[PDB]
Amino acid sequence: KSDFKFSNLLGTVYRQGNITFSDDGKQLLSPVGNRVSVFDLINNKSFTFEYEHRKNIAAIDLNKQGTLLISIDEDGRAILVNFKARNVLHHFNFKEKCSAVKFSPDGRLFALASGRFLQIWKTPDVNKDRQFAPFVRHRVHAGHFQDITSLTWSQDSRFILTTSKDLSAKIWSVDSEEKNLAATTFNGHRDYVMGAFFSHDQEKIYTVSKDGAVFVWEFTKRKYSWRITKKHFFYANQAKVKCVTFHPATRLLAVGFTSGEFRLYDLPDFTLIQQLSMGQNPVNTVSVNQTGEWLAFGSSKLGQLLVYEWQSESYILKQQGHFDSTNSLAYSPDGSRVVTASEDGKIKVWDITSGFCLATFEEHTSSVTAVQFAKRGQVMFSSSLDGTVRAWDLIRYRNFRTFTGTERIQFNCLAVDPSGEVVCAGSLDNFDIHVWSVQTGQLLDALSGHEGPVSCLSFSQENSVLASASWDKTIRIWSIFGRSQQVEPIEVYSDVLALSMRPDGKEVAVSTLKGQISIFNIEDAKQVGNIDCRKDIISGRFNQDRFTAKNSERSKFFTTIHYSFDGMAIVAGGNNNSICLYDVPNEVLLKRFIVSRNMALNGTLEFLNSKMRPEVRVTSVQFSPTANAFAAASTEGLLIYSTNDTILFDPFDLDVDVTPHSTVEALREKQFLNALVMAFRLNEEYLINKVYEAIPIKEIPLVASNIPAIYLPRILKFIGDFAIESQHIEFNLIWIKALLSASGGYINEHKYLFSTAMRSIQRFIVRVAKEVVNTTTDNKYTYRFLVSTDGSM
Amino acid sequence: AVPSVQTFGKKKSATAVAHVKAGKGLIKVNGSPITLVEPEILRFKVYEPLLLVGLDKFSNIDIRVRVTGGGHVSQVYAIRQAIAKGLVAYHQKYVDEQSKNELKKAFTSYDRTLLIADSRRPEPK
Amino acid sequence: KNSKIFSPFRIIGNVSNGVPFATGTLGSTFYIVTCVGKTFQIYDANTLHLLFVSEKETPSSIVALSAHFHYVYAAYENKVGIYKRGIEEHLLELETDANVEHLCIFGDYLCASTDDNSIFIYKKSDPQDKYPSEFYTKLTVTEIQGGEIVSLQHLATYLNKLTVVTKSNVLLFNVRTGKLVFTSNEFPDQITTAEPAPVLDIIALGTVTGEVIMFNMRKGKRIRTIKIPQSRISSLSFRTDGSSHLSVGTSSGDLIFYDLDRRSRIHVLKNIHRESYGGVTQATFLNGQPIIVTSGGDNSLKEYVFDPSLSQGSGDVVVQPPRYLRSRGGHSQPPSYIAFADSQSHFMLSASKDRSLWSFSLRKDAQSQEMSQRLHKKQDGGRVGGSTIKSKFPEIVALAIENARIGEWENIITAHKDEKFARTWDMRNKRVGRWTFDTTDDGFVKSVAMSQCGNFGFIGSSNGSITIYNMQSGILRKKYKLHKRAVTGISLDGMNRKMVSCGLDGIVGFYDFNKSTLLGKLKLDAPITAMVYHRSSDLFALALDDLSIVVIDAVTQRVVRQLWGHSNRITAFDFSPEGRWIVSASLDSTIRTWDLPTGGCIDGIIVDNVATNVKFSPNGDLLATTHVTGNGICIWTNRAQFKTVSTRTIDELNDIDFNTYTSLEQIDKELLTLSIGPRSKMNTLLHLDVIRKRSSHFTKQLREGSQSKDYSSLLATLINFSPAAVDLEIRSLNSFEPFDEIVWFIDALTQGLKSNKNFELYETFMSLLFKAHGDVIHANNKNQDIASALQNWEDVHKKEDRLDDLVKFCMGVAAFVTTA
Amino acid sequence: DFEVVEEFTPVVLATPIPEEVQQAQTEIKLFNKWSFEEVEVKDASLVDYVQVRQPIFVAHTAGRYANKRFRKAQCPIIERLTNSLMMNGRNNGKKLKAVRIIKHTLDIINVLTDQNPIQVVVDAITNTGPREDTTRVGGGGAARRQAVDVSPLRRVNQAIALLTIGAREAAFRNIKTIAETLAEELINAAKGSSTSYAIKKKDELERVAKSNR
Amino acid sequence: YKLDVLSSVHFVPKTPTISMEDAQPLYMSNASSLAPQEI
RNA sequence: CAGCGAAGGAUUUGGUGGAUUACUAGCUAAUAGCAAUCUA
Repeated sequence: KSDFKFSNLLGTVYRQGNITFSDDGKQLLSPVGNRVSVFDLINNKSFTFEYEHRKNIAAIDLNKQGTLLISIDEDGRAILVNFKARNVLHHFNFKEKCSAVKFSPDGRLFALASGRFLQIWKTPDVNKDRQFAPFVRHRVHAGHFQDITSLTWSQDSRFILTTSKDLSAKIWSVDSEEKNLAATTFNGHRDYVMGAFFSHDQEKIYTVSKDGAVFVWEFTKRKYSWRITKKHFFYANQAKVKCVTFHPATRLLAVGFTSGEFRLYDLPDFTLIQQLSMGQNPVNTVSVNQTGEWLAFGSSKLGQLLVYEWQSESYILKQQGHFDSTNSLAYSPDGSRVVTASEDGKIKVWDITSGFCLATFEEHTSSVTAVQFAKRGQVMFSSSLDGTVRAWDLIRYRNFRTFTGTERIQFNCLAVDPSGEVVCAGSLDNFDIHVWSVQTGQLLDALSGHEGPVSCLSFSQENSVLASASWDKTIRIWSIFGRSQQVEPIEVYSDVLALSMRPDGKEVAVSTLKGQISIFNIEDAKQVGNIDCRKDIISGRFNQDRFTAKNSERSKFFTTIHYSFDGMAIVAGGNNNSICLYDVPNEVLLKRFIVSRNMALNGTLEFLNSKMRPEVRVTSVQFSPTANAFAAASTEGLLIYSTNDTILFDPFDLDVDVTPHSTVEALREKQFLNALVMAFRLNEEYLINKVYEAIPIKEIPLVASNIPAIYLPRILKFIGDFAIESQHIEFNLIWIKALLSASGGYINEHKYLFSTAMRSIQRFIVRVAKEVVNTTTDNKYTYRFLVSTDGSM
Repeated sequence: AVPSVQTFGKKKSATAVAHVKAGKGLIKVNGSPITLVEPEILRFKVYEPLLLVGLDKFSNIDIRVRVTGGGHVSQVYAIRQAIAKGLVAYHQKYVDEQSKNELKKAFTSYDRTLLIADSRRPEPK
Repeated sequence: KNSKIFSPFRIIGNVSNGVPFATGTLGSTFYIVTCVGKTFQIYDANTLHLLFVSEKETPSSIVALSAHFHYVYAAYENKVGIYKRGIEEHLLELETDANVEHLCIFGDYLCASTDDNSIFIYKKSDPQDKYPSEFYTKLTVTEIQGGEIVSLQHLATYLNKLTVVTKSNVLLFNVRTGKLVFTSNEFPDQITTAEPAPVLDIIALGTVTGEVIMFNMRKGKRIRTIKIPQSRISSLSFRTDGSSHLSVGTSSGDLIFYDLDRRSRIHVLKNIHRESYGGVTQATFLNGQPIIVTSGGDNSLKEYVFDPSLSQGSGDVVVQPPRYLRSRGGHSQPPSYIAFADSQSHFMLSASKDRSLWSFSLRKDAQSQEMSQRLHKKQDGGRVGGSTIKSKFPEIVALAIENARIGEWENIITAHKDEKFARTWDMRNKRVGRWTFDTTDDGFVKSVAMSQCGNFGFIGSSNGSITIYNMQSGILRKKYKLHKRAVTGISLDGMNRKMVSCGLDGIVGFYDFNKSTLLGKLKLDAPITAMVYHRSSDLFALALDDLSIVVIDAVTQRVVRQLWGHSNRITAFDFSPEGRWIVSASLDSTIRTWDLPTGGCIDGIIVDNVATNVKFSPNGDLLATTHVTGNGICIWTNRAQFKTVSTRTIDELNDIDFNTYTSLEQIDKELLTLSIGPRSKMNTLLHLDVIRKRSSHFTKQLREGSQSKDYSSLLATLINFSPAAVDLEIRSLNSFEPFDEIVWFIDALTQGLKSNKNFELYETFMSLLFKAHGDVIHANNKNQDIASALQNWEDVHKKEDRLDDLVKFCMGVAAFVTTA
Repeated sequence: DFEVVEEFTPVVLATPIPEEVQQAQTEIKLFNKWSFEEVEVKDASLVDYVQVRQPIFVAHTAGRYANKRFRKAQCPIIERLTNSLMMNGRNNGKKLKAVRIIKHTLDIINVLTDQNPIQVVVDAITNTGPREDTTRVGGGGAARRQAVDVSPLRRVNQAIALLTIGAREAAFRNIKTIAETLAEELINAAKGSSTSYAIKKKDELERVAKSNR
Repeated sequence: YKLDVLSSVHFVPKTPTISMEDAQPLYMSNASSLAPQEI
């Protein structure tokens, strides 16, 4: 239950730093703020590393074995991570701002540009155990006079070519015996040298500067001593070079400027292969694939990330995120994608597994305040500060409906019908609730009776009663449908922000400004029970303010709460860097999550070092409708916290004779039901999978009819989280058919137990199985046409 | 100099101010004891903030209530509201928060009108 | 015994052990290299930061260590190791079996004295290299010439000579010619220390009776004598900043300061270190500086500074006494209890037999701080009792930290040796708290716990009674009386709903906590010594008296595992943070790891000291053990955080031993099965034209499969290559004169989807065929070969409606069951 | 065995509190006399409409029950009896007089039938409420009645109404008062004696429904 | 932008062939996403 | 007054030291030198 771990970070495909590819360039590693995201672009998936720098990261490299990563932040706190185990190996503090870090091509050394010293360390093994000091220093060279801007290793890991703000570039041999081969310095640029590369044969050296000159250096005679043979110029007048890279094998120089324009050249002849623009913001990063076919560009101001193949002129992806400006989120009615309403005025529909945005919608001319799904993922409603609620078909991607009032107000929250006839929206300057029909477009009603700004709205999903709650310290329940026009006001102790509604519509949980979460019975309007949450809230100290984090009244309350789908838990977040979840029977804190440890954000540290910034805040929390997770719209992105059953041995009434050995003996002796319930009492995912695949098709329905009723949600949620990605489609559908036929009355009379295990199953039937069935159906009908009709002339 | 706490209990036009502080255990309404609060059939309406949580909460604190306005039943409802939320506020400020919200849970399970009145009315249908 | 889960990382909390440290000087800064058992540690003397720790543990204890500029020379059992930045550069094996026990380094020479009164000289090869490396000669101090060698020094400007300080004599060797130049007269008492003065050719000798001699090593006389009666002299140091002071260090822990110019005694720092641990073991002035670094055997390293004089004209006669400056320290006795302060594995609380509670940092050793015992004020205003001469609290039996409400109120609850109340502490303030919870039955505190709401603390007395106090306000809330003998374990649920107590009468009581009922009581077969509650999985483990570990869950109150194998009393145990393993340690000098899923012993370590405490980190990072000897905390890292270990039992289905199940490729040949690959490949193939608008071997294998009537290699190549390659191979298939390549592709797809594997890909390959050149198939429809190939493709493909009505049933009934 | 200590000093207050008043902190009884536990509703379909599961100290809960439809199904049935007792033009508003005569009638119910008077009045409700009735199917006013069933809230409503107005007319000009006539009515309705106005009226309504069923 | 960035609490940030069209919706490989009534 | 109460108790304040981010050493013209010195 409560054992959530940080899974993913949706939104924000790039923040600051350098993009890296893999060696077999399938994944790309992107520095999001202090995490690192890794997007696998072929196997369409994505993860974010769990570890966390304390400032924004500025350098990334992983060796070409793929086996370990090193990430340096913007004051030199390096972190060495095991890339396969996903666990951090060492924390090493270089003392000043490191501009670049690079592993050697042979993997065994890495070097980095810390200030004006090039320092080469040698890589610790991944097979060795963790030591107190795993890095052993090779050397530290100081020949530059100002800060080094770039490294480049040679093809053999033998020379290293560094570029500085000082107007030179230098070549250093790795070992001392080749010191005479590499002792030259390369002058002649008017500005900062942005890059210095070898050719494929390491005979020519190209040095690209900030003003726009690329110099070709050759070991010629005018003795032989590294002349400059040709200077080529970009002649981009106002713009200047922001990032350079070179693929030496395909002779491809890729250059991004401070105007969004990037050009890519075939270098020793200097012929413009292509020139095109990311946008208007500067191109902060260029990176290239190992085969040189993909170019990943990152612009840091809008947080955007291209990877673009330059042969077939086409963008593998275009993915722009939102730093700090995200007002709301909503899970799709199957937990496959999250819709994000963001303050720059747009809707963005992010896939969860593959961490990318599918569609974006810009028809609001101001900050979109709320999104909400309806009609089972077919329609999606959003309300913004420009005065409009509007509806979005997620099939034809059209804004088909726009609802305004008559009073020119700005809407801050909405709520739709279950049977989506009516949308409803509340403002923070009008004290009314606006009730629109969705079929026609008209303003059906204006509900009046709050004496304070309507902070939150929610329709009960079962009996369709409206619950609004406002800053006049009052939650209010409106019976709209069918001749009632009934109003029931429940007073509460302080002013309310974030009401939420149970999945059965029985109760409503409100968050108040005191710091509490009160839970009320709707039909008999009396309080069922409250949680006192203002003492398990982490409220950090800002830098500008002159009052301690203990005595602050800034963020000791929750501005967004949400029920779990079994109705038993509440996740909650606010303008603080803790999100807390509770179980509402016992009113006790299950777990508290620190949403950021970035010291670049403001409200993170409670105690500031006695030796504006974007504050940290969560603006919306939601539980996943299909699989045991929650998304939180922080300032860093959409933090996705999820459990997984691979770890955490948590049995269910095992005894001493219940053992993996006992389970495989019962499987080998083919008591299949006993093996299945032994694996359920182990609650071990590999054992459940092993027994599940070992049961034959002949006796799926006998086992599925004899499964005990306490192990029913376990086998249903297992079949869901297995069958989304497993290939055994007919096996999983046979099991689903046998379970629904044998015990599908228990499910119907215990709806909210199997409310997230059944939504995960019909995330498998309509999303892989129905697509396959559509393909075979179209093949059958094209066959019947192509052989049944007359093609003659 | 003493840890003290002041709360208010209201029904229609009665209003009761309750001062709770640390002491020996005496509960006094309008100077007279609590066992004199007429109309004597609603003396248990006055008593139920004591009997719902036990007298061992009141064994270390002394309450005094001053009740003006209203009528007989509005004054006993003001008294019981003032006593209840005064005990809650004292255990908030000077005893632990766990006993604070245990008291809030007990009073709210009996009736939350011990703690929150029904105040602004009517409804214009 | 080497392990396969945990590997040794460091032993934290150690600063010194009373080997005389060495000082070294890089440039104008100073470092201080102190021995901690078998490693040394380099400290930055301007701030006492830990720069370096030696990379490997030496095979025995380091016994004499010196430091020139970049290099540190550490002598242990037989040999001298030359270390730079911790990493060992060289190892000089001596040709003896005698233990090397002194050394000096001057010039190209390293001179190492053994304990059989032989001296080994080692020489550089060429005077430009970094350390002395080659053997040169051997010197011997026989019984005629002098006693046991008590020090080995080189006083300056002495061209390749060596002052050897024996117990009675002072010899002077020429170490190039191997000669004994000068042997002094005897000394009437045994000399223990020597230090060269910054005066030219003067050494200072310290005797076992109380006198400092100032021997002039060229005249052969003694210049002066300083008498400190009944004090054995253990250190000598000289001030070199224009103030001629000497600092002697006395093995009753005293540091006495003398003016040599005006022959007075400046000041005495009394009890600067403990006499019982050696007194002041090495004291030295950082040269040119008024700061002196002392170190003692009580695991402590201090600095004292001389402020400038307070008289503005006299100065030299008004010498302000030395004051204290920075210091580092740890426990002076081996720790008795261990806990982790937080889930981040950053701080760990640690209590020792020297009656101190330290908070040690696993990230940066400067952050280690002693929790203060300065009591608060009484709550009413009365007086607090106790002695006026303040001493530390009795040594800590148990503790329990739960930082849910941290900074808010009291946070740690701790139980001391043979006293009837449990103190509280605040980890945020790093100090004691206002409350001491009594047991109320005149019994000593045998266990403590506290809930994870942070509101409640639980005391378990030796007369069998659990008392539940509030941590905020410090008063008794409840009191359960079930046991009659001593309660050794209390814990509570993560939801404050069921508590579990275990006493050494061998009954585990299960109580409801909100209601004050008991849910049950289970009688085991031995007295229980220790409980550990794994709180997420609700499984608690008991160390019974019959040397078993009983793992029992609190939900259904059954013994669910029973782990046998320990040979003596189980000292400690702890759960893995995922709750899969349990690591125990017992008085048979062993540490075992048990996989309680399978119920067997994964790994065992025979460790020479008995491990008295074992704690996992609250993440899966580290194991922390605590042994009988050694003032620190031994730290291990689990290698199973980076690899996966086999849960296969030691003594003295490889996927099921490695907890995996690689899902088999297809379960039955009559079952449809998708590809082992991404699900999106079907959609990419079906719509890659519009996707991009929004953004040969094949022919030879096809022909060879048409010969052999087996297209398995063709279909393997098709399932292998990429969507652009698939479209570009299907789009070029010779659709013109006899139509062979089309019909070979069609009955290849027939042979493919007869096999019920990759069938969504075979379906999209047929869709791509009909899309690319289904117009030529429609054109020469009624052609015999292509019509028969499509006929048998439909013959196999018409058995695909099993999937259709299967997903129709699942969709319709799932919708009906969910909604209605 | 096992015992919990949860008070650690005998609680004494400076204001002296009566011994039965401080005995009332272990169980809530109506008027500190009549226990609410082991008071069951011996007829199902009326449990969840006669409410005896939150015990009270007096029949003067001033809560608001007339602003949602079935909210008066959880007013305690002693207070519903009290509120139905204070109705006619003479005795409107006089809830303290109604509470006082409810206290008197429960005292004399117990002194006549030595059993729990809350159990007696709950049995009287569940025996009085008619289980069938007739509506007048109109046809423009064709005088024909059709038997309908009757919902449990209407059964509790009409039960309290029949009992209270039977006590009024039985006390109309006899020597007995409303408290004594209501006691006789509740006792006879509890045992179901067919000597009460209330269950004679129930038997007439049910018999007419059986007739023109 | 500038008047509502100073009238707020929380922080608000601020030829070749193509500007790559980084922001673009409608794409789960949809081509004819029009309505049948629209056609 | 009672009570608390070990060769005393309370309040206030100045200075210094250690933490307030996760520990790979100083200098320079830096593949090495110096650190007693870079200069003939």
